[PDB]
Amino acid sequence: YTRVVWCAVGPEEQKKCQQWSQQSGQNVTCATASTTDDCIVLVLKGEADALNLDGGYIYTAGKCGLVPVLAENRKSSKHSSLDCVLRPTEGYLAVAVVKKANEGLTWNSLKDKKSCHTAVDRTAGWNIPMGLIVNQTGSCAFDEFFSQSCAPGADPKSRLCALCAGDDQGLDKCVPNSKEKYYGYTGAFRCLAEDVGDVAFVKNDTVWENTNGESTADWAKNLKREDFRLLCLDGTRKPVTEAQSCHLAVAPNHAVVSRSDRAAHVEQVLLHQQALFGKNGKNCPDKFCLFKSETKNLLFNDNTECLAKLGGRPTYEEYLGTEYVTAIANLKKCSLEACAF
Ligand SMILES: *[C@@H]1O[C@H](CO)[C@@H](O[C@@H]2O[C@H](CO)[C@@H](O[C@H]3O[C@H](CO)[C@@H](O[C@@H]4O[C@H](CO)[C@@H](O)[C@H](O)[C@@H]4O)[C@H](O)[C@@H]3O)[C@H](O)[C@H]2NC(C)=O)[C@H](O)[C@H]1NC(C)=O
Ligand SMILES: *[C@H]1O[C@H](CO)[C@@H](O[C@@H]2O[C@H](CO)[C@@H](O[C@@H]3O[C@H](CO)[C@@H](O)[C@H](O)[C@@H]3O)[C@H](O)[C@H]2NC(C)=O)[C@H](O)[C@H]1NC(C)=O
Ligand SMILES: *[C@@H]1O[C@H](CO)[C@@H](O)[C@H](O)[C@H]1NC(C)=O
Ligand SMILES: OC1[C@@H](O)OC[C@H](O)[C@H]1O
Ligand SMILES: [Fe+3]
Ligand SMILES: [Zn+2]
Ligand SMILES: [Zn+2]
Repeated sequence: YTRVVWCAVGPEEQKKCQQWSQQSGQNVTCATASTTDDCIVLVLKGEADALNLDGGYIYTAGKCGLVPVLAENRKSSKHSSLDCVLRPTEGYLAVAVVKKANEGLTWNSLKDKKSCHTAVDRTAGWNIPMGLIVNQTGSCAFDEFFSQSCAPGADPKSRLCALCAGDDQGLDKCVPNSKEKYYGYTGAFRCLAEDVGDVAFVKNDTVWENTNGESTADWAKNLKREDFRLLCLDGTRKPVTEAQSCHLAVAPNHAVVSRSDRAAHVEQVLLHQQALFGKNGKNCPDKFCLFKSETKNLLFNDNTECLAKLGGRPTYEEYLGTEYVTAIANLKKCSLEACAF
């Protein structure tokens, strides 16, 4: 009962979880699902306790009663005096990236180019970029804006899945979990890295993390930031250092969600867990680090300083904010009081 059940999405996270489970003398245990949605279901049922989510899935979750608990927080130059765990969360920039070498490509010349998405329903990989394209286009036929794409979660037999590749054998094509080569921030960015697609929808941290020898993965080894460009809304191309003035929007940090009749207990065990395998714990670098997955953002993003406390005891709408909630609303009608299960 001081014991928490985590929901691991996919085989790779199942493995980083069972590892965490050992180091905890099992104050943590794992449930496994092949997709984030099933993970949400397991939690509803009470068969699992929590998982960390991109704001896109939180929205879904909140309709079915789960609640924000703790948020991922990364390093800041403002809000420095404050400890991490109490520090306000800053959010992240949803950017759109292209290869510099690919001149002329602009936000205005994207109809029919090739896209790389983190997955369906996520914030920077989907709901932000598609909400805009649907919204400037007057259409809902957004499945027809990109001749070809990789968008984990969409129907395999569709064009949206044409650009994806499955694990080592080209099995599990387009599944919305890391087993897919082009799944999530890094997959999506590799997708452009290797010139599979013309554009990629990821967060800003992603470009910086896999370039100029930061990633050490063989596909990111020789990647050099200057070879990339951000596409702005005013149809302009700025270096990746201008993220602040050339972003599509800022997004709510991913966060741990749970059931309300559970929140308090997930929180308590977690801060303790965080104190031990977190950024400066009795056992991170020696025995086990909760935020190290090796450039693969397994369970938590790899750039998490710590899981922060919230503040006003958010209800997800507030946690996600009225801007974002609407962006998601006008978009899902193209498919409002709800759940989704
Ligand atoms: C886009 O997203 C990127 C990725 O998150 C942001 O870039 C990072 O910004 C941080 C603060 O804004 C930089 O962080 C600090 O803390 C570290 C150490 O505590 C400092 O130094 C390290 O020094 C060694 C030796 O040179 C190197 O290994 C490291 O690369 C680092 O330089 C650093 O001085 C700073 O005080 C962080 O370094 C930086 N990360 C990278 C890879 O550049 C970026 O701000 C964000 N942009 C926007 C507009 O939001
Ligand atoms: C494209 O679809 C709609 C069309 O407008 C966009 O939503 C609009 O977003 C703005 C800002 O969220 C809303 O304005 C707000 O009004 C409220 C009162 O309702 C006020 O409290 C706020 O201060 C703010 O000014 C506007 O009402 C809203 N309209 C609708 C119908 O949602 C949507 O965001 C667009 N999608 C994207 C991705 O840009
Ligand atoms: C297991 O939980 C109890 C309660 O906090 C605690 O005594 C102990 O530190 C935990 N063990 C580990 C390895 O976290
Ligand atoms: O709910 C909100 C919040 O908590 O932060 C500022 C926002 O703009 C908003 O919509
Ligand atoms: Fe995200
Ligand atoms: Zn802005
Ligand atoms: Zn409130």
